[PDB]
Amino acid sequence: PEGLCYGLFGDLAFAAKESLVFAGLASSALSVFETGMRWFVDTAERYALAGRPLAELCDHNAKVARELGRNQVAQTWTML
Amino acid sequence: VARSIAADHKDLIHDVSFDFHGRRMATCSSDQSVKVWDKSESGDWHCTASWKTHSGSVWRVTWAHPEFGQVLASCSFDRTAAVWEEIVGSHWVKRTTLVDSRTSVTDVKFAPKHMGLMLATCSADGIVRIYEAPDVMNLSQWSLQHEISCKLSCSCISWNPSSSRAHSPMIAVGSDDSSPNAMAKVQIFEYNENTRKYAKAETLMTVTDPVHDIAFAPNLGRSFHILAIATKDVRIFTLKPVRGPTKFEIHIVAQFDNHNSQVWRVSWNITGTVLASSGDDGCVRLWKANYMDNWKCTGILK
Amino acid sequence: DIACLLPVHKSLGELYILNVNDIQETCQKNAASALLVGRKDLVQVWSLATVATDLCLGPKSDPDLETPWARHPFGRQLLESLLAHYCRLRDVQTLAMLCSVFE
Repeated sequence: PEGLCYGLFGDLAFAAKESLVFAGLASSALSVFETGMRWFVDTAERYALAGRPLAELCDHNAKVARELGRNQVAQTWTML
Repeated sequence: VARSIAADHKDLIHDVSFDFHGRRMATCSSDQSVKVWDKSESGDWHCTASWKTHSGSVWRVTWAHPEFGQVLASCSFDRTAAVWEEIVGSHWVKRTTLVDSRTSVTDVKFAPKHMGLMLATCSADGIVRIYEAPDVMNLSQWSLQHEISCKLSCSCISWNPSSSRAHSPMIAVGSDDSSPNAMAKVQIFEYNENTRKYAKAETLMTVTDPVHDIAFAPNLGRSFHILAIATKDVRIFTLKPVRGPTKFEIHIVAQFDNHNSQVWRVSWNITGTVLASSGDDGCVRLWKANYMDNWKCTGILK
Repeated sequence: DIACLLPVHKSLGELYILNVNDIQETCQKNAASALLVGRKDLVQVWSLATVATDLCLGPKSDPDLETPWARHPFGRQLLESLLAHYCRLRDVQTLAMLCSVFE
């Protein structure tokens, strides 16, 4: 009686019989639970991958990771 | 939060499937129709198309990769299946019909990109079939390549989305018969390049209650496989390759009974770290694992 | 005065500082001292120590919130490798300070 699917942006869809939520068992209710991957797109848009020496690249990447709240990544870049 | 969409279906909704880009949605009903919803900037979903498909109840509907266009598939209960394409625009037209089945068709699921444009359909006679399209710009020609017999009434199928060259294609099949005897209900198949035939790999002898849904987990760099099984409880398995059919180390890492009822459907997320389950109570639970490899619940939704 | 033949040195012993309250300072100053005396591997090790012990990597009190820095491969494993390296030259000097700062 039920169907479920997961979306790209964290969205979730769910439908179920009316009873589980002439006769009242001939319909169903469709719901979308709007529940993040913004830490992916934003860091992908700002990364320095080539064109500068390694020292400047690592510093830029470390600052980019820092300004988002991920500290272990920043320490990893600095250690590299 | 919790939105609400009036589907305007004359009967029960049986399946919901998102698209590859996460902007459209397709639903199937027992009123023998399939609807497509598209979202806008305002965030509302509008029914763009609605058309009759088959003569009986429609069970499942799935999507296809956007590289081959905008193509759908639908297993229904008239012992057939259909492939609809709507690059023709702005309606949907039928490009083929798979008639070779002899009993009720339960599930249809596509295959990953790297193996072409393939279709796998399962039937209620224990027979699963694999199709193919030779020329991708002619969706009116399909061939029946392989054919398997499972000796059990199939209820759900699932592929393996791994994209590495060191993993052979696989497909898992579940049963739903409720005989008094105690036999295995989930069987795993593998494809061998030399023989060019699918052969049985392993079986899950610890599963005896009926299985209702099966789903793998997207790999994204892992070296082993994760499988989810829907039963009276929720079970998760781990298959690790070892150094003919390949042998694996089978382990069980979850047996959760929080629903206190039958579990109907399961699903994973894009990365493969959260799972969703549905029970008879009408509640959805999400699960996630810590660094202990211990799975702890995260949220109850209603 | 056979002193150059032994791993330990007197001048480094006099110049080193150890302060509990502040950790970054007692590593940057030691790095400067190591550069001053003439040894470079100590400079690299002290720089790694500066980076790897900051207060930003403070462990949380719950195990379902984050993966602790200890199991990141630049954590416990790096310390173990450095300890194994310096246990071969029998440089007890560097061993004492390393095993104390990380405490």
